[PDB]
Amino acid sequence: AQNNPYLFRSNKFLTLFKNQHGSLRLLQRFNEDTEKLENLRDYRVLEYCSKPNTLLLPHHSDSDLLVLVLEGQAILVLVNPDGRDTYKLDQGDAIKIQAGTPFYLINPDNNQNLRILKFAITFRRPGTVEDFFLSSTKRLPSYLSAFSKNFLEASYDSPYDEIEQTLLQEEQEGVIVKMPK
Amino acid sequence: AQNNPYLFRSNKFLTLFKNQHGSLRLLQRFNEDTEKLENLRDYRVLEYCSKPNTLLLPHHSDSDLLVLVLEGQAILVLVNPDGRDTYKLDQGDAIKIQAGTPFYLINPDNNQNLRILKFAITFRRPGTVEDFFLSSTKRLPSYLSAFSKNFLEASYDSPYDEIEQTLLQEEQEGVIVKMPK
Amino acid sequence: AQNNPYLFRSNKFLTLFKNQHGSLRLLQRFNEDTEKLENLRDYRVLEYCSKPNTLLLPHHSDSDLLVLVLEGQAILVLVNPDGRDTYKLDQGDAIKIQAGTPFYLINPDNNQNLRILKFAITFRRPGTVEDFFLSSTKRLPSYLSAFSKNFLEASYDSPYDEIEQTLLQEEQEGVIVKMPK
Amino acid sequence: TLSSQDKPFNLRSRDPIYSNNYGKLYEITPEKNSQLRDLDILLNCLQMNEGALFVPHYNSRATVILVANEGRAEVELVGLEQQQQQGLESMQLRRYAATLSEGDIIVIPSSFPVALKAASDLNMVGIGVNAENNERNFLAGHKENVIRQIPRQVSDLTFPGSGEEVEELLENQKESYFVDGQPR
Amino acid sequence: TLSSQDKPFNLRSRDPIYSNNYGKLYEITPEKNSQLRDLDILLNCLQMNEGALFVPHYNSRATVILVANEGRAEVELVGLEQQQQQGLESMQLRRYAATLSEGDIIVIPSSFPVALKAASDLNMVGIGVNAENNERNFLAGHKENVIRQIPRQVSDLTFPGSGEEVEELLENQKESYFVDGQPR
Amino acid sequence: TLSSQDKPFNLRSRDPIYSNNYGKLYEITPEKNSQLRDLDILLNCLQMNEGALFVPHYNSRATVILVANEGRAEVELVGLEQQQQQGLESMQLRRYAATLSEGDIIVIPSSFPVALKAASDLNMVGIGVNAENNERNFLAGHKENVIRQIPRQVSDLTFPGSGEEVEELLENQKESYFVDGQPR
Repeated sequence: AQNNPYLFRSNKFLTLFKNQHGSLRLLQRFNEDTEKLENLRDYRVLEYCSKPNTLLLPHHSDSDLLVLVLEGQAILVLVNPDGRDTYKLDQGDAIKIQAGTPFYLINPDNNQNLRILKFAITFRRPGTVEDFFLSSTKRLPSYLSAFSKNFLEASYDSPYDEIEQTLLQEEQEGVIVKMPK
Repeated sequence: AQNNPYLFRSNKFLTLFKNQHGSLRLLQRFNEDTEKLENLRDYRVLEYCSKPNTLLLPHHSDSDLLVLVLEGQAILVLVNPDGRDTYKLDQGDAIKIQAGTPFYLINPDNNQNLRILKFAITFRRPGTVEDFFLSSTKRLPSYLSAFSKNFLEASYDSPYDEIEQTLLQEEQEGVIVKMPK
Repeated sequence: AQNNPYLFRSNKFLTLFKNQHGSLRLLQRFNEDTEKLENLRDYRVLEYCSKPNTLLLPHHSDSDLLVLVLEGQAILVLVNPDGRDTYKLDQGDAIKIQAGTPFYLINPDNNQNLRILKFAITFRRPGTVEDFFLSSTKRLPSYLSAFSKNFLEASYDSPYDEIEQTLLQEEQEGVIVKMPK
Repeated sequence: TLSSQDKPFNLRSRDPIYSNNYGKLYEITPEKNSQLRDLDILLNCLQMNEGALFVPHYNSRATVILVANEGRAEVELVGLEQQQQQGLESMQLRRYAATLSEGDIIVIPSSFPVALKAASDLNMVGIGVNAENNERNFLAGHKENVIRQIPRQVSDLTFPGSGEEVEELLENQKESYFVDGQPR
Repeated sequence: TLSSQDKPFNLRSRDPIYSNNYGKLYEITPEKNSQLRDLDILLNCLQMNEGALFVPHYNSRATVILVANEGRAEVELVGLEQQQQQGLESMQLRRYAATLSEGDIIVIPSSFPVALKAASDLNMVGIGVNAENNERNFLAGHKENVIRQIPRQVSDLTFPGSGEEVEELLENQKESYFVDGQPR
Repeated sequence: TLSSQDKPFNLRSRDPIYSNNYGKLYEITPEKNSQLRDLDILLNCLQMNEGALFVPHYNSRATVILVANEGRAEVELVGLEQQQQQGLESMQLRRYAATLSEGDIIVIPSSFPVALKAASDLNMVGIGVNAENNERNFLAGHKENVIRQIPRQVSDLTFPGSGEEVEELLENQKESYFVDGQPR
């Protein structure tokens, strides 16, 4: 394609970061094809699915997120500098994740999966939604990997060699882990 | 034109409808030619006129409407979802007609016409207003009709060759008509 | 500049005024080269340097400015249609200067140079900060000069060439002056 | 599950604007919900019995992002978009119909009329931007049907057919929001 | 017009802000009106007699869409215009003017100084966007003449003239907002 | 400053949020400045001595404009920028780093981390936009460090290390925001 047949109808979600127990899709920019839904530029939809016993390693988004439970049952931990706050999503349960707060979403135990609806409200840039991960995995390495060894030596009070060890990684699996136990 | 060096001076509308009852005319994007008027993107000035004893058939509107009476007298009926709120509007008067509110302008008997300024506050396609007329015409048929048989069918729990005959018509004196008066 | 997309490092301005007494410098729009700064789109950043014992002729800004002293101390008089308001600022002081308010900055009795960081907050013309000075300059006449001879003379209640003596000079020093004695 | 939970602490879904033999429609609004205000968004659940069809209507100002969760949806969305085809007759009518399956997203613009037929045991979630003070006003049905408050001698001139005539074609639906989507 | 009746109903023109015998100006700011406030728009009713000169000046923040409702008008509007004249001295001073008549519009930008002449019995109507907290600053007349408010040495340092001699001219204007503009 | 304040009044730079022997940080927010409140701007005053390091962190919602007043600064933001990636790809990691000299500006967007090296004794002034509710997260040093709130279960699953092994890395740091980045 290229430029909306008018269309308000939309089935295509690009492949963010899938796996053998995961998924992560981000629906295209409403105003990519069409001139018509202009008021909807600064928003994006991310549909993310996962099997039982799996995690979604901490990362922050630079966007304000509104979360939604389409199918399944979940558990949302939200990490801030003085403690963590823990929630449960269950059917239809909805919650608003505040742009910039690192957070990890899990799906407990059973045999039914998890289906979440992520709705992004964008500030630093319209359309753009960048989720920032702490882990060096197959594809992307960890952001703590973009500073100079000197920064990491200075910052940490450990040796590049101590750092690089709990820095980067094989993350064979990647971003949608399996709930070890 | 469309390429217009420095002016904040305007004169040119667009006929939207003229019949010897009245006309509607809609001003041009304050920014179609200038670059200075950039903050004026979502407003449009509409000039509406009607000859004594007249009806501007019920239609809803896209945007928020600020209406003033620059000449005349009129009757504002504001069709609510479960009522009507009629209002006598002497000249000099103004009133904010919210969007997606079906309204109708009577021009009461007499001698002198009506002249209404229609400043629009557009949200949807910023700078693009739209009008939803319910009465079929030689221009645009009733919106109610772009639907489907099986839809109009229980939508009205009636039979097509009659709903049709209670929706699709001819209105020569289309948009602006003449009451029984 | 001209072209450098991907950059955050801004380190090159624009002189609007320069004289052996002071400087007035505006910086590149934050989205000049790059689309990556869409957000900072409404904000311009200025810089004002003045030698000791200088006056910054009255004038008003089309936009809101955030003003904050980097080196020195100063005198700021805000003309109101009521009277004037005068404030003395030292390192770190800051105040807000809404649009439309005419104002002047003095650098007092001392050998001390002046450094003022002027954050402008555009609204009328986006990314655009305009300046409206009352005095005549071999750099721009004073806006009071654009009016007709009649319009001028009527407002004033003084014959033309009586007016041409407020009206236009050879205001030696342009916009930065050498405050008196 | 979390006692000393609170603030942007979850939210779910209590009481429906519409409820009948044919469906349910739940709404959570900025007006009513702490973290919906500042987001300026309305949240909604569509539960529909196989065969029912959401009565033709429009929202005043919330654009609704129709996401299909379960089942097949049959959608008709009336429209005519851009202000560059003016002199009236230009921007004309265009029916946008389609069948939503699991996961498809359809977008319902601020003023446009829309009607939903339940193609098969349905559930639909609706996100809506611009919600404050927003209302639905039904073009069909029997409840909050506007054309039902357009007067006799208003109608009669507005519509082909009699005041009483029009006046009745609206009496024919003994129901309000969801009806029976059987065909013709 | 209705027993049971309390919404945001309609307003008009109540108590002038400027009246003298050359003219009148009525305002309705966001600050005192409800519907106007959620629009952040003000309205104006200019009533000017043939011979009037609605003195030069400017608004602090609202952008005024001026409409000519009754009679003819000659406006003068000044502007540093397009920074997109990243020059000064390469940044120019343009004067634009019009003898506008009925159904003719002039748009009056935020800090641009404007002055309007009253060629016949005149009626204008305005609308101000960004209407809030807007202050009108007069560049002439007695009351609210921003120029009167610059002290001596400065004013001295600012005009080709001298503090008093300039102070002199300042309070020469007999009157206040609208003035008799009979040629010379 | 003023016998006649009630408008803007003057704001200077009162108590520090982050203070110690390496540096200082003086932020004024909108939550505590009517003037800055109306406007949505936050200010700061970063103090530092040569060899001092301003640990890795990122603002939640504020886009900070860093102005170099007196001194030389090694910067380092780190990024993940574009969206016409889509299917993952393109979306690469950047290290943008520099030397700020007097009058050198640097922009520090909302969710990016950054760390500032103070090659000399250094003064900077920053202006954050969209400062409301700004939070500033740390990923290093004892305090405000978010990578340390995370619990072991997850930790050892996030990182190639082990809950404590990592745990040590995290305790390694005796200090808080400000440090000594002795060469190497």
